[PDB]
Amino acid sequence: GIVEQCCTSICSLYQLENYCN
Amino acid sequence: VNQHLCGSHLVEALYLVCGERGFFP
Repeated sequence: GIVEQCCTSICSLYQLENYCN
Repeated sequence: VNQHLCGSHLVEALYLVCGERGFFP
């Protein structure tokens, strides 16, 4: 999920954007 | 610099990137 992808590991702008509305 | 985004810092980044919020996933 987002916390695994962005908190545990490092995520990019494009990855973050996948979770927007 | 710290590139990790956790907790309130992740929320803030999502508000920045998405504008009108995103979906808690």
